[PDB]
Amino acid sequence: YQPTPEDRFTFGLWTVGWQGRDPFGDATRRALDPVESVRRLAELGAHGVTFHDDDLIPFGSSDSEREEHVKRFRQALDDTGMKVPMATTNLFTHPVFKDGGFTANDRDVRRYALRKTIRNIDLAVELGAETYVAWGGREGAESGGAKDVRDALDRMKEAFDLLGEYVTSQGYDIRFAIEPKPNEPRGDILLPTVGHALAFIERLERPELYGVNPEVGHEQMAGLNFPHGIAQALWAGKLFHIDLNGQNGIKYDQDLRFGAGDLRAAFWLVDLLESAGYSGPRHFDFKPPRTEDFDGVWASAAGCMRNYLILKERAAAFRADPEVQEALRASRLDELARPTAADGLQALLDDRSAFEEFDVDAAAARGMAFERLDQLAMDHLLGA
Amino acid sequence: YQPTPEDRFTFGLWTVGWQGRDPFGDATRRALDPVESVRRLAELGAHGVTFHDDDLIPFGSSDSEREEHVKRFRQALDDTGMKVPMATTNLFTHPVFKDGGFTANDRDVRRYALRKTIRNIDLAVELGAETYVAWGGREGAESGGAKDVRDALDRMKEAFDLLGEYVTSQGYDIRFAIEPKPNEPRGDILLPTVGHALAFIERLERPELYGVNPEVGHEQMAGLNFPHGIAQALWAGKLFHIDLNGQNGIKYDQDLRFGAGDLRAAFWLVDLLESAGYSGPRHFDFKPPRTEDFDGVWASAAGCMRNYLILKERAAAFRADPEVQEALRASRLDELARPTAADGLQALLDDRSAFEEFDVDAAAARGMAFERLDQLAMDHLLGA
Amino acid sequence: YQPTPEDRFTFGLWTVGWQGRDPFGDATRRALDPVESVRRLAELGAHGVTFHDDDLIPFGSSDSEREEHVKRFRQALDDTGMKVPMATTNLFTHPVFKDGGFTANDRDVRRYALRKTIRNIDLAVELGAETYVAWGGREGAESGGAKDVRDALDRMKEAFDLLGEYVTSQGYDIRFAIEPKPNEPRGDILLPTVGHALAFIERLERPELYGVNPEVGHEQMAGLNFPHGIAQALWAGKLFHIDLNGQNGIKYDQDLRFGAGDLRAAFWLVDLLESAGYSGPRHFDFKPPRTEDFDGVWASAAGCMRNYLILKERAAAFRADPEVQEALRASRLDELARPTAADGLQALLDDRSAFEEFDVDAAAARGMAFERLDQLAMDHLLGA
Amino acid sequence: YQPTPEDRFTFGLWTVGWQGRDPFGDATRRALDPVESVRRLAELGAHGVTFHDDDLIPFGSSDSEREEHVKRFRQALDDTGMKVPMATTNLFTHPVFKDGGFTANDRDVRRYALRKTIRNIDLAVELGAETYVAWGGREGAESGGAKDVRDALDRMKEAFDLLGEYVTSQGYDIRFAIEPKPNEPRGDILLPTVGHALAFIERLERPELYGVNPEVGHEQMAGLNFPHGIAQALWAGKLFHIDLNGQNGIKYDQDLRFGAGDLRAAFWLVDLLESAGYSGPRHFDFKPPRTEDFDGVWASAAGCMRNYLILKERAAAFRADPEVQEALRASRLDELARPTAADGLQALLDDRSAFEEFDVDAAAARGMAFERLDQLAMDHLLGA
Ligand SMILES: OC[C@H]1O[C@H](O)[C@H](O)[C@@H](O)[C@@H]1O
Ligand SMILES: OC[C@H]1O[C@H](O)[C@H](O)[C@@H](O)[C@@H]1O
Ligand SMILES: OC[C@H]1O[C@H](O)[C@H](O)[C@@H](O)[C@@H]1O
Ligand SMILES: OC[C@H]1O[C@H](O)[C@H](O)[C@@H](O)[C@@H]1O
Ligand SMILES: [Mn+2]
Ligand SMILES: [Mn+2]
Ligand SMILES: [Mn+2]
Ligand SMILES: [Mn+2]
Ligand SMILES: [Mn+2]
Ligand SMILES: [Mn+2]
Ligand SMILES: [Mn+2]
Ligand SMILES: [Mn+2]
Repeated sequence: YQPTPEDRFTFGLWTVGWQGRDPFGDATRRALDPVESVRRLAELGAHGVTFHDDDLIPFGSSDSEREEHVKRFRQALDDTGMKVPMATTNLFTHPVFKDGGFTANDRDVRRYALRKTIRNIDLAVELGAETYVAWGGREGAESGGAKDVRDALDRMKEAFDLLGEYVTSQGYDIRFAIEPKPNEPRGDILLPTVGHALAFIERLERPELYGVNPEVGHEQMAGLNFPHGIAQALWAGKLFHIDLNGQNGIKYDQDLRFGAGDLRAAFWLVDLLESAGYSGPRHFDFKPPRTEDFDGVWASAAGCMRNYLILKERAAAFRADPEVQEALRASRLDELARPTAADGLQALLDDRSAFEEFDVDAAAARGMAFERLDQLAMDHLLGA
Repeated sequence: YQPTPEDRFTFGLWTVGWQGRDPFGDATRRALDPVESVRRLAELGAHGVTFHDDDLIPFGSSDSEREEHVKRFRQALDDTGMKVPMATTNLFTHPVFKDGGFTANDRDVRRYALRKTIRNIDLAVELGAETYVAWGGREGAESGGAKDVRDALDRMKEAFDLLGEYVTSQGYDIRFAIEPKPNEPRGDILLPTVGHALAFIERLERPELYGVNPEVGHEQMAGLNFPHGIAQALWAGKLFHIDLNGQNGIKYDQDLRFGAGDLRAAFWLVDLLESAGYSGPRHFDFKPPRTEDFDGVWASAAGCMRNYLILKERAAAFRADPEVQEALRASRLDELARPTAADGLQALLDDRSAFEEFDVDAAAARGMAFERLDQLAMDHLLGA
Repeated sequence: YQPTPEDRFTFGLWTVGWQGRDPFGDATRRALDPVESVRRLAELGAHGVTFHDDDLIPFGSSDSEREEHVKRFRQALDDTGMKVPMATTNLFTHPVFKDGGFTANDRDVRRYALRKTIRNIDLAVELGAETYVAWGGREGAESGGAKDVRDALDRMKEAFDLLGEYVTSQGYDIRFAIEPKPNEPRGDILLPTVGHALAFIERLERPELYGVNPEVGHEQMAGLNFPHGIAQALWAGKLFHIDLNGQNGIKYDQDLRFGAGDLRAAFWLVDLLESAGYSGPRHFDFKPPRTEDFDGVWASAAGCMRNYLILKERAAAFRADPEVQEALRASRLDELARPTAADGLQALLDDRSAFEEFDVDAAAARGMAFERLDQLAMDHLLGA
Repeated sequence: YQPTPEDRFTFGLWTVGWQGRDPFGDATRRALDPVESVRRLAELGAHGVTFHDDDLIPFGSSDSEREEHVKRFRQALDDTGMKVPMATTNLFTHPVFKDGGFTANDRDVRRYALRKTIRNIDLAVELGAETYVAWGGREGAESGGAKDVRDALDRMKEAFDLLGEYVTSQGYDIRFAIEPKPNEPRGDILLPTVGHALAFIERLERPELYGVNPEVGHEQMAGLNFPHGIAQALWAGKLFHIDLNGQNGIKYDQDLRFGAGDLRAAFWLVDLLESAGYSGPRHFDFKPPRTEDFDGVWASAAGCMRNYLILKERAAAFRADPEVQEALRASRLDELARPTAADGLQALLDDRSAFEEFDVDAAAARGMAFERLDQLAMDHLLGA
């Protein structure tokens, strides 16, 4: 279960670089130089790294400092063969973003947010990024009067449409991925789930430029089934990026290493990514717990990739097992994939086997055999 | 706070008619004749009633029995002036639907589900219904192997497209509203939130024929903010129907009377419906608790309408209060409603006030004044 | 992973016998004769069965019918070697219990509840039961005025004290186990968690007669950590019975087979039961999903036991692995088990190494190595 | 609704003094001098203030700095008439506490935690505090192997027993209150609810010295009913302190002002505190949202007290309304308060009206009238 760069495992600089400050706690680790993170990740078998603007270039840097920070990072990438497939903007840390970036009630802050994003898009393209993530973690409210959501969505659409006009004006090939989260740090966040983000994208001027960046833990903070939401994103053709981690239920955003939290959900996720031929980076957005020293940071990062590769092996074994394939037929997964009425509406209306002569009791008596199928899945997951 | 039929309050026959059977309990009330429910609701000031097929006509009825049941119900409507603005199909009670209707793995069950729906659409139109709700409460899974979600969504789209071809072929004016719910009775339900249902509708062949029917409690079973989701539905032009009730958090579907559960959320909901000029029925999907006798059933139904009218008065008083209007300006709700960059992209890029000369510290220091605004809202809600 | 009766696996008659009625659904299976359930469970390797009064003897039975039902069940036990280690009273199904049994507002219902319990205690003792479970599923409220909780707890204490006086008066060896659940079917249930039940027991007249019967899914319906609560019960000496099943988070009570739901929590649970030498029955309180026919019922029951035995093997391998034992020392689990201040208070107060000369920075810099330990645990669970 | 110091409203220095740093955000406000907070709170009508050690004296202060900080705070108290009814130790911010204080796996950290607590107990007594709160926010785990919970509870008991021996040795009148929280910042926190803390206290060497300090939001982060838990604490005689705030469901700890979040729960809470004659401080543990400037901080604090006084008035009006008193009798709240069997066990066993001649159908048919009672409660809350 040794990763190599051809598994396309990627990590945010902010993941391994998290210093361990939490709502109730000071930092437990020193800050990492991005160069060290690139080196250590490469050595673990990662393929690439991702960044917010402010992770690579300290906020408020001079042009000379900006150039120096980028030069050093570029050297580390050259030294290791690491890629930068994705970048993003920090529109949440600085106090000016306390009511949002794109949907801030103050118009001047909205304009600033757009300008800060556009500056970093240019940098992302320079570094070879194919995807630009937007996480509107400050977009939302704690109270009902504070944010008229229809006006906020107008602002959000205006922002995304301006960024799509910008990338089109420059001829860039980069696409956007909107990352949903239901709450935290705002009491409620706008576009709180994969569904809401998909729906919003369809109202943009150039929808083809936008997809989603779903995170395991974020959909689980609403008690939703993450594999199901990923299936709907894939169905829509919108899975442009993914954040892999773990989460134990409905609580604060834990960002556990991938495989921790809901292990069975992790199994079904990998099964779906691999069966669907998802071709994007397997990106980890996780925090090594603050209990850990640096050795533990790298152990946690390595465990992300290990767990993905173990799950990949088990899921593949499940699907290739002739006994599973029989069980799938016994549970009529083959019939689920057939059209209901390829014969057309009038044929269905005239088909007496569909209503007047349908034996509902006989059809109701047929067991679905899902428990046997699921115990096969359990036995494969556990290697039993 | 006395309702009259011109408040457009409506109730499902299954609401007041719930006999009180729960996962762990037998019925505590006798079944109601739909005629009695129409009469009693009319007397309380309701405007109309809604029905599943199987609430009005017992499942398996002969054609003569069907005609008799409809004749009696039509007489009650004529006697009272009650309307039937919405109908729906029961695709969840009968054991044949144990794995779904439209997304059942068995193809024969999918076809049957469509035929049962189309029969009831014809009846709904006969009774004057403008909206047809679909609640896919059996569409989903308890286990990961049982349901390939992409194939299930293909089936779901096929079903909805066939029903849209049917209503178009008949020249009916009726529209569809998809009702999301995240879980219960299935471990996870497909299209689990307002967002997912909105996104799915955009992939239908005739999207204009479909909207959502969001329920207060259902979005709250995912810990989501119901007013926010209603705002996104209104933003999309998709709020075709609404189910009003109460819910205490993330748990089984309680279906409390409206106003119970999250009272502040109820306030913000009414504020939004009324400010947006929502013109559909104020439909209650609630269960009088099984502790209640029939007197308590009608008291609970009356309380639904009372609470809506009290909230309406308080919300209107909030928005009309000059002190609130001042507070709204102090919190920059007026600026949220202004375009970010009506000057256009190039003008924003060239505007040094948006970046190079933006005083981020000064903008960060400006308080949003949201707590004062929210205490005004509290004082108006409580009549303090 | 083949169970035998010496693993002490037990099942409620209501588990495998669940007909599949849910809030929104009719039965999908026929009722089982208890004799058939005893036979089929025995054949799967179960050790025993448990019952509510009303599962073994239909409610309202004559004395002759009662005797016949018990005679047939006794013959099945004799035929198979099955035991009956636990029984319980149904104080939730009948409409008379709509506001509770022991804490019903109506005094006559409280008295009836006690008399129905005492009748079944006598039967439980006749059948050899060592434990009598009380699940107060109707004790609680949907609304704040309906139940004065302090008066309800007085009533609950009075009930339990009367049942303890009864068993003492008869010389029975049976003990009570109170089963917590946080909600469902009541909006909130009294004694909603293991903690609340433990605390309540300490106020009973004969606390030694009462423990807890924690259920995996019930503590997970409050988002709590089930292994932690079981550890507190074991710490208190109060783990008199356990209900094993699965649950996917904060939602309605799913009662999945054991191993489903939170698999990692299941692993840590088995590790704790086995390490602590828990000697009670491994009782499953699960519902075979209503999608299943009878074949699937028995497959689901078999999977309960299989998953326990796989987890037992993996947990034992974890604890016996010298690499894990090293990792445990590296994370200072050995120091957690040492007394903080066996030297006593004055010695601690005078110990300058504990404060004045404690190097807090050096102690803060030491990583806990928990991620490496947890990846060892993951690798053992998965057999990697 | 103007508070005066005789309503006994108190605030933590850390509440109004919160600078607005969150998991994803820098501070939005400058630090407050405790003297300014005392002054501003006094002016709003507060009665007192509470503190962690490290809020009053910066961590690592010299003895001269410690004396100066305490002298200035004492002058502010003298200038205003403010009291200090409660104090607490910060055992969570400093990195040395990353795995806990009292239950840290490192024994040296446990000893340090005790010494830091005992130093502050002496200071609390000097300042007149009657209650000392312990919040074990770092006691717990993110992973199953990291913390053997039975050994951690042994350590926790040892710590609390040593602190009780200390206060007894000094002749202090101060008592302890343990504050539960279910998670955050640890993945799961030990003693996660009011129930678990009550149960644990009964195993201490001097239980009479310990009670609970329940927080509105903390029990709501487990989806529990806060009024119910407060009723159990009052029933046990253990409500030694309370933290008042708001929370919107199962999510991160919001610490909204009191009255925000679950408003109906706030109403039932005040009703219970006032009806039970709770005599402790009405302490607010809230965070003015980081959107706010200092003006908004004081507005938020004022709103805490206003909302309590509005709820107090409405609850009192409810209980004094003859129509409510009639409704309470109609719902048999008077019978709930009567003993079930003051006649004794043998009399109940011989009472044929309790079983053999009990008309269960007649008792089941009697409605509880809870909806009418609850609509009265709603109408009183809203002043309708
Ligand atoms: O910018 C996108 C990233 O930003 C932040 O670090 C969020 O916490 C993380 O979930 C997100 O993936
Ligand atoms: O058909 C739509 C209706 O069906 C059922 O009764 C559902 O429980 C309810 O939420 C839904 O509104
Ligand atoms: O009587 C105790 C048993 O009763 C019921 O069937 C409950 O649903 C179950 O959780 C409980 O274990
Ligand atoms: O010390 C007790 C106090 O400490 C912290 O500030 C906690 O966050 C708060 O809930 C608690 O009341
Ligand atoms: Mn996250
Ligand atoms: Mn992320
Ligand atoms: Mn509902
Ligand atoms: Mn509904
Ligand atoms: Mn259960
Ligand atoms: Mn159980
Ligand atoms: Mn809190
Ligand atoms: Mn607190």
